[PDB]
Amino acid sequence: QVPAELQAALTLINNDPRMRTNNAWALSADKRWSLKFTAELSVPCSSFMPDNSVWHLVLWQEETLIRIEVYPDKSEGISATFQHQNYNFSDASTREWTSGNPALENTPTVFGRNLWGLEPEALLDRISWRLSRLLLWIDAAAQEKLATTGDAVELPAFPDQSPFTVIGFSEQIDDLPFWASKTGEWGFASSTGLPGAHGTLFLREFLDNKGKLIRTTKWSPFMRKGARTTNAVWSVLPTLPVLAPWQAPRTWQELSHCFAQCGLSLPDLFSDIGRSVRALRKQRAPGLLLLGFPLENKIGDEPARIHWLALRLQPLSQEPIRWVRTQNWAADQLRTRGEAANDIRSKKVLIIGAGSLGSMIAENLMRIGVVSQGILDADLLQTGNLSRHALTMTSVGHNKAAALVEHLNRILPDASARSFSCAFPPESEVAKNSLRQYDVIIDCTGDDGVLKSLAAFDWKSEKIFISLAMTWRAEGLFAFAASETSFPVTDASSRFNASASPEIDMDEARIEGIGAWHPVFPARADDVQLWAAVGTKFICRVVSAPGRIYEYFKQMPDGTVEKEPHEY
Amino acid sequence: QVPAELQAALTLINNDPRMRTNNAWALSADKRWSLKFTAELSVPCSSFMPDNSVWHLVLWQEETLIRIEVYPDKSEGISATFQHQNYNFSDASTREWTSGNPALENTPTVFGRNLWGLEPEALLDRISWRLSRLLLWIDAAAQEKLATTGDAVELPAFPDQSPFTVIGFSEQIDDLPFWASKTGEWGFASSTGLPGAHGTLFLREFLDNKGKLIRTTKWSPFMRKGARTTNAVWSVLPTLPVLAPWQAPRTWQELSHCFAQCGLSLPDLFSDIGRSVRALRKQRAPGLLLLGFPLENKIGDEPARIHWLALRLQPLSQEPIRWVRTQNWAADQLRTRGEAANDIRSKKVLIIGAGSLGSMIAENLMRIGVVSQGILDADLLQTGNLSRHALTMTSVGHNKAAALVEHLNRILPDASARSFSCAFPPESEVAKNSLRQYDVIIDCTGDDGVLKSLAAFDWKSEKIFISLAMTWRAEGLFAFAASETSFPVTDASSRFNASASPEIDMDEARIEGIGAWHPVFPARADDVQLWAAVGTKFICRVVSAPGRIYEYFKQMPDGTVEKEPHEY
Amino acid sequence: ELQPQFNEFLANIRPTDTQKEDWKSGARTLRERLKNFEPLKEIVVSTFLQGSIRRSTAIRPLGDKRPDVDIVVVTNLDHTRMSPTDAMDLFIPFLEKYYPGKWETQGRSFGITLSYVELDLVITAIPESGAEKSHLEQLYKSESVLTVNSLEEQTDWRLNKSWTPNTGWLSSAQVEDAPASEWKAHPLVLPDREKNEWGRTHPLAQIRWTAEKNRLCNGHYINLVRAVKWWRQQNSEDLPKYPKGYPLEHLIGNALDNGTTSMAQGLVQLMDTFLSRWAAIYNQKSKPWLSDHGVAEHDVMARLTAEDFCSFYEGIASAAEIARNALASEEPQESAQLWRQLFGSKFPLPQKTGRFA
Amino acid sequence: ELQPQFNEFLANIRPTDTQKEDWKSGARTLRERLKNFEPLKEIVVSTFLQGSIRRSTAIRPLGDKRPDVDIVVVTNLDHTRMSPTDAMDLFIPFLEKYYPGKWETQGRSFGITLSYVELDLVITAIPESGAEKSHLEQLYKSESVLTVNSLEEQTDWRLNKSWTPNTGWLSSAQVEDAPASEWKAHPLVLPDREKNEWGRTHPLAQIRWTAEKNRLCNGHYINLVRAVKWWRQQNSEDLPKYPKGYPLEHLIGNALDNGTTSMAQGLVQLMDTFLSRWAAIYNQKSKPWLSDHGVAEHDVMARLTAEDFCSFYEGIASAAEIARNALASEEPQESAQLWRQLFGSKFPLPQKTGRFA
Ligand SMILES: Nc1ncnc2c1ncn2[C@@H]1O[C@H](COP(=O)(O)OP(=O)(O)OP(=O)(O)O)[C@@H](O)[C@H]1O
Ligand SMILES: Nc1ncnc2c1ncn2[C@@H]1O[C@H](COP(=O)(O)OP(=O)(O)OP(=O)(O)O)[C@@H](O)[C@H]1O
Ligand SMILES: Nc1ncnc2c1ncn2[C@@H]1O[C@H](COP(=O)(O)OP(=O)(O)O)[C@@H](O)[C@H]1O
Ligand SMILES: Nc1ncnc2c1ncn2[C@@H]1O[C@H](COP(=O)(O)OP(=O)(O)O)[C@@H](O)[C@H]1O
Ligand SMILES: *OP(=O)(O)OC[C@H]1O[C@@H](n2cnc3c(N)ncnc32)[C@H](O)[C@@H]1O
Ligand SMILES: *OP(=O)(O)OC[C@H]1O[C@@H](n2cnc3c(N)ncnc32)[C@H](O)[C@@H]1O
Ligand SMILES: [Mg+2]
Ligand SMILES: [Mg+2]
Ligand SMILES: [Mg+2]
Ligand SMILES: [Mg+2]
Repeated sequence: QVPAELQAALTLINNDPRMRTNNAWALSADKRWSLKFTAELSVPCSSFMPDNSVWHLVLWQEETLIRIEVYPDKSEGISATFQHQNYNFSDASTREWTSGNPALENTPTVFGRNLWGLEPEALLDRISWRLSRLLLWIDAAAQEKLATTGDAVELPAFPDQSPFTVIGFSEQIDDLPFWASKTGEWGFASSTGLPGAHGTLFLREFLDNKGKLIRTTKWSPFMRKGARTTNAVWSVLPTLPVLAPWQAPRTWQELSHCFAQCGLSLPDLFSDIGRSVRALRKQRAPGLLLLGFPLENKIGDEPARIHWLALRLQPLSQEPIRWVRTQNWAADQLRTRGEAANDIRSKKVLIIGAGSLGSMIAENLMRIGVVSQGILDADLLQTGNLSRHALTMTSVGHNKAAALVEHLNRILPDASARSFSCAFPPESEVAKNSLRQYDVIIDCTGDDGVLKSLAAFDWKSEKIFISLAMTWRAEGLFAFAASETSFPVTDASSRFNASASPEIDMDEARIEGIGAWHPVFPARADDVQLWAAVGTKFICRVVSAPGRIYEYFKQMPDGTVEKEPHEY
Repeated sequence: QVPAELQAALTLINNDPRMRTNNAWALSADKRWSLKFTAELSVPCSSFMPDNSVWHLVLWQEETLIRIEVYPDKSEGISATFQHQNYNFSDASTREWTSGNPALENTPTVFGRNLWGLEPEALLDRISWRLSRLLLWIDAAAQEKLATTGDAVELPAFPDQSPFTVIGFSEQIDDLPFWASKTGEWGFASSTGLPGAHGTLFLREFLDNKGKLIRTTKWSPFMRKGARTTNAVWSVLPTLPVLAPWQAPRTWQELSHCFAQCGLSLPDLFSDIGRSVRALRKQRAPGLLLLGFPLENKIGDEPARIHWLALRLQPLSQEPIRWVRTQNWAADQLRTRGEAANDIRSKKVLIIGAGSLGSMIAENLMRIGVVSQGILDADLLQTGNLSRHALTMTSVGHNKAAALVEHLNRILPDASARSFSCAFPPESEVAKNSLRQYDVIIDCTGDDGVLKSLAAFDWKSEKIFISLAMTWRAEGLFAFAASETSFPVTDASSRFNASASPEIDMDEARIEGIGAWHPVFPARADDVQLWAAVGTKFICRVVSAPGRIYEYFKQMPDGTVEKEPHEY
Repeated sequence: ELQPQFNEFLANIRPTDTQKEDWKSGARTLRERLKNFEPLKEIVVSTFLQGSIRRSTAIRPLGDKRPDVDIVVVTNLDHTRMSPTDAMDLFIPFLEKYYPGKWETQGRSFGITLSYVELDLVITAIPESGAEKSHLEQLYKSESVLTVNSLEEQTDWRLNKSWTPNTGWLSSAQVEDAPASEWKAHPLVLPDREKNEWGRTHPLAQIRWTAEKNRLCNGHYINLVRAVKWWRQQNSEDLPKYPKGYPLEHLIGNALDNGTTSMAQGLVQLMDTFLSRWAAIYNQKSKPWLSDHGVAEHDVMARLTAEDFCSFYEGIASAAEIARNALASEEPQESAQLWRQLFGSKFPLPQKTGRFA
Repeated sequence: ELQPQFNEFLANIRPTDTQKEDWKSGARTLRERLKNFEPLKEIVVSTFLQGSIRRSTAIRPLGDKRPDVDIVVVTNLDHTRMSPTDAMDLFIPFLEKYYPGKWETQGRSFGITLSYVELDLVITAIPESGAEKSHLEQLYKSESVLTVNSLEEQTDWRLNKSWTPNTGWLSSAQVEDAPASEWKAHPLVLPDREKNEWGRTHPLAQIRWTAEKNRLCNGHYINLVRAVKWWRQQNSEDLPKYPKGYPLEHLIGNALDNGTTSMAQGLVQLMDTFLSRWAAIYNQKSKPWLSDHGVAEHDVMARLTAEDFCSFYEGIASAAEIARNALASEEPQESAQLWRQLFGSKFPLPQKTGRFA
């Protein structure tokens, strides 16, 4: 029997002035309840959308969530794909509806803020909400006002895109003129697979018709070490290849139609590619096709960057086109979820001590934007240190600095880290000159000899010195910062001694292991991570406003952190 | 010319009643100043140490540090190696002193606390300190009282030990009886190399004379997947093979002498090994020799564990023996630098959500002792997420849970983590039964549907539920905890709404990238790490004292953390 | 007859959801903990929820007062040998272990303080022997007895050991009640106020009768009981201390007639029938005699004084006058105000935070 | 002659180490910043340290007062055309940029406030032209002039452009001073108090003469100057406001004789010679005339009144009596107390924290 909620929904549809329905509810084999209903328009109709449009309301349940979706009718429904909507494709199945469900949840500019409101929880209220949003969406689509000034330019939905394979590239603003004069030209391109990843590739270099380098892409040292295979063909187009109104071409014929609309010819391009492949004996066969076009970030703005789309590579066939997802791995497109200020992201940073605190600080700095880092250490990594450290068992037996540098270079595609295996101060003059090229010097060793050697070293220019250290049992943190040609050691030592810190007791000091004599200082991983985060924030604040700064931090049993500053 | 400081040192040596000197200072080619001087004893002399012992005071400088060391004379100096001293070996060189420098810095029990004091900074004061400590050390060595009750049993110094190769093993207290009845028996053993590490091996299984398994060592899933090669021979000995007083055998003859003192015969063992190798066609040749012995942790206590030493594998030769360092990787010997309480280290923990906060919390928990963990997630990792996450680019394109589980299993040799690729709640009943085997359930998803599904799930027993979430711009943290059969969702939602939290503004919400529509929530890596550490501490405190607990945390611009609790 | 306003009033006088999840989860957790306790593993047979919470006849306490939740633990002890004090003393270690500093013994019961509700548990025993005890225990271990949902939620609930909760995707066979030959003549024994002797109780028949009466009255009996209780709360100054609780519900149930169409009509009929039936008792200055649903040899109004009944009768007469004039009034606002005169202000007149991880 | 107690007193009256590193680092940083500034790149020729700090004749200020550190910036401007005010005004943007809210102009100088010390800088110019200016600039850019170490640390320091700091592993050729024909007859021009005219100064000869006098007196001249300054500080009530500073040091240097063996003998000889030389001037109520080491046409005691000199003479006579009776005394404690009468309480009578990473 038809349940009461569906009867109430039927009454709701019947009552609405701009909606009519005659068919009743029907349960499917997949436990989906569907109802056929017609909708009207209050705005002059367009060619793409008729006035009386037939839709199907479908409700189902997956695990504990109830899905409410309106799908176009296969016979008397809309056939084109608009913005904020999935691809409207009709398949050969018992389904009476298509797959072009409008994305009602998205709120365009035309959608009023008060009209949008919020989504209810009860099924009937949710149904009413969805139906009102559907009416708004259909009138907006009729007006061709779904995308207006100020909205983001979302890419059209592509049919049958593999959810595993990804292609990466790097295009910046300054690269726009270089391609601007090459509209209508085609060439070859090479790619490399990401080591250890699953189904990911990235572009490396661009060639021309006869196979000559025109541009090379800069990557991280981890990515730069790889085999380059030329298996792509690139061609620059005037605009985005999209069919009216926002439909992505599904067959080769539609792509050729869009090419003809732009003013180019796909078969001529294919013939030229074949001829050039015959000419060059080294070239075997391209496997991918790349289409480049200028793209904007908002509607009403002007293009500033080139976007590339990839398809698995004839023009006259009706076969479906295989599409592959592409991502821009440019520096400004990597940390859109939060990044540090430009004042610290443009500095070269040197860190002395690749132990517990230093490794975590370096990892955080690499993840927040600072990419030019150097590490100074001359010790070896052991299994015990991994109790409080940022590396794993695959780095045991290596120099700490080198392993940390490799790990940092494996983080993001714009990393550039260097390692020094010597101990401060270096003996060779060349190493001293290399060290004197950094702007910020950070000390995370906890050793007084390093502090004296820093004061005994000739830096030949003004530098920013930061010293960070923890107390006994990791109950507190000393942070000191200065901006001078030479490091002040007496003032730092006086500030360290003046602060109230716990006394060292040998009872809590456990021996490193059986058959050993020297003890170790007690510290858990969470305390070190806490202090590393606090120190990173301190470094950012110091770089923003340089000067003579000293601060002491103390952790409390309830989980709070208190701060004692010093007035100069 | 002899500088003034050295003349003052000469006067100091001459003035001391228990010290005499006639030779003056001498500068060497390696820029080392040396002086020959004799020392006396106030205690009856022993056979190993004479009363009038000749030493050489040597001073040099490496980079910015001045090294002060006293070395025994090659002709009329001490020849045996005691405790708190390097190996006394005389080489064929122009050096007039040996390499058996006493470790004066170490403080034995005989060394008075007031007498030890502290080390000065001036060269002359440091010289006086070193000489007084040398006198104390020599009289203590004469009395054979260097090691007394309460001191740690430090292993003797081994000549020519490679500083790169390491052998790992796992021996616990409960394994002591099993070897106790096998004193005087020998057999074969197999080892495996650590993947990605440099010069590290670890033992896997133990066999007998005819090649039958007697014991297998349990490791992490990462370590368990490896090739086992039988290339070692083991033999159990009654005591530690050390020569009087604390000298490690350097040649094979000394090792045979120690074996004879124990009551065994090295040549017989070698002949038996050769005969058995001939008998078994599969065996090619052992390459290492392992010696096992009961060992104590403090002098005066009784043995509780078996320690193994390794040497590169004749008994009558005078050739030097090659030694290899060994480490015990038992669970109680891995986190001697700080660990969590036993109440949380014995619990099975399930975490829902392998995103930003969950991965960091899981890593911290694995590093602090909690080894039985399960991860529930069904999403894929992308390049952008690495801005705030615990993994790298080598995990892109994988399921989040599986990659996190692999990373956790690569941390310490006692890890045991499982992964579930389904989404809560699971469909299969077997998965539900597997999930119902955990004690602590942690939610780090930030989704309300998960909270409702948790309340809709039948756990069939009392569980500890923890929910952790961050606020807009990562300015605050909600922590909720309860101990019930079912998860209270209404109370948690009321507590979340009652707390003062920042309002969501779309201005700060940046778009995920070009060609996209949905925005992302702003959060930097350091904030997430801070909140992860705070949440780990909160979890530990909750496990210690279960109950209905809610807390809200807020970060301040100065770098402090404030807490608002709720009274029930 | 101003039905939506009455529905809003009923929604306003019902207990909140936070308390609801609190009592449900607390009952389940207590059951699990009692089952897992080794010293009382064999002793404890069942633990089930009773009272106004189970019968959906409870109102929201004014202020921050915690609602009272009634639970019963059925054991297998022999009351002919053990005193009530010993049986109640057997449970002290369990409370000291699982509920430290939150439990208090008073009268015949134990009281536990939760976050939002207060539990009241009573230790009971089975007075039968042999196969009868086995059948009774099998009934007491059924899903019909071990359900935490109120009568309002489960409109298909029946007192049968072969009954299962009927759940549908949006909205099978309706098993009927068990014959009275299996449960009616078998009560339970419970301690008295002074814990000196064992008396008789039988709550399952009370729940079954409440469900049947609500079914025959088209789901209006419980709401009318709630409304009368709220009216008693509002006019407390002019009303006596007793009756209150179960005796008041028994009086309401006796007064009502099968076939209630709407709330106002039911209220008027209730008050008129109450006035008609007990007029002779009122003019003689006495009290009525009503038999309990479970035990037929007991009087519910046994501790009620005659003067209390007389005062309650006078108050009911005044309320009946007000309701009679309210129902006839055709103006909606005037009728609503007339209803608000008795029920009070709660009678009407015609946010999710952002969490990221 | 109680030498160790005098050494302890000298150690107690010297400036602390924190201040020392402060002034050294500040001078170096200021030099680098001045060099890197584009608007004054060609104008600035040199920046060097002078005063009592360079000559090792400074004492510790009582309280938390910041010591005064004197610096000189030598430029290539022409004083015949530019007024002093313009030259001093050319440096305002640099101070506003690098030292915001920490600089103040007073008299002829600029004062900068650091963490522990206070810098006092004066703008000077070279009055020569041609190859003479080139030679002078080459001398002013040498390591002898651009050193931040005091005279006490560098006992081998000489005024020569071919001089290098001699550093040994524990303890080569000793270059001597330059001939007077190259530096003596070439002074510098500096602003006056009112910044209305340029006067003449020559500090390098002052430093050289101080070094030579200390060398001939076996390293006792500077310590005696410090002791006399401390004595002036202690007996401030019975002493006039002037002389103080460089004029007092000049008087001390004139009074002393070459070949000082010990501190007490030197003090007694100093006071006796001072009394002997200026007795005739004292009884005539006048002041002495002393020529500056650099400029021979200037009088150091030009702003000193006669009454100030008379009062200073009387105080010196009393101190000479005390010192004379102190030196003869053979009892160590009595002699130490006699010395403590003048110098004060500071004359004696016969921790590293744990940091982990
Ligand atoms: N006088 C009585 N006669 C019969 N049964 C009673 C009587 N008093 C109580 N009971 C039974 O004991 C249970 C608990 O009694 P209680 O006094 O707590 O009543 P209640 O209806 O739960 O009260 P309230 O409405 O104040 O929450 C009742 O539900 C009923 O089954
Ligand atoms: N009256 C003067 N005659 C000659 N040179 C002078 C005179 N006053 C000052 N100077 C010079 O100027 C420099 C700075 O003068 P200032 O008054 O600061 O003396 P000072 O010795 O540094 O003082 P203080 O002992 O108080 O620190 C002196 O070192 C000296 O070279
Ligand atoms: N908490 C309870 N649970 C179950 N039944 C109860 C409860 N309290 C009272 N009763 C029942 O209600 C009846 C009235 O009890 P009450 O008025 O207290 O009489 P008495 O004082 O003799 O116990 C009793 O017969 C008893 O069986
Ligand atoms: N800060 C200084 N640096 C260098 N020389 C100075 C300084 N202050 C004063 N002098 C020198 O000391 C002498 C005395 O100066 P002063 O008594 O102020 O005379 P006037 O008031 O005429 O300038 C001057 O000739 C001047 O050259
Ligand atoms: O901060 P964030 O969005 O990265 O955290 C969300 C994480 O939680 C996982 N998640 C969310 N909802 C579920 C369900 N229902 N089941 C399993 N995992 C879930 C996301 O995959 C993400 O890791
Ligand atoms: O907390 P921790 O002991 O691990 O931190 C010490 C780290 O600092 C490095 N260190 C210490 N001293 C020096 C010098 N002089 N030069 C280079 N590195 C130094 C340790 O190696 C360790 O990583
Ligand atoms: Mg009750
Ligand atoms: Mg009660
Ligand atoms: Mg001065
Ligand atoms: Mg001055």
